[PDB]
Amino acid sequence: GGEQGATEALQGRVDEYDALRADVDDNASSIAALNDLTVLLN
Amino acid sequence: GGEQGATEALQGRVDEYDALRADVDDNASSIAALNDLTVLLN
Repeated sequence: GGEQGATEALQGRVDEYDALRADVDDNASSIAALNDLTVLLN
Repeated sequence: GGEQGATEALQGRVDEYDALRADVDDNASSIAALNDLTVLLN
């Protein structure tokens, strides 16, 4: 454990590197669901 | 630190497992925002 504790210790300090808010999104984009009934009745 | 260094060393080797580009997306899908004005004026 000279070889073991020493060894065990990180075998042969994890440092998370993280990432990013992958979700971009844009749904809103005046979803056609507004002017689809403009003048349903002409 | 026989118990301490040995101990300290990873107490009792972090290996990140990562994930995936969760964002699937499809927005484009000919967003109705193209043929919503086909013949607004009949």
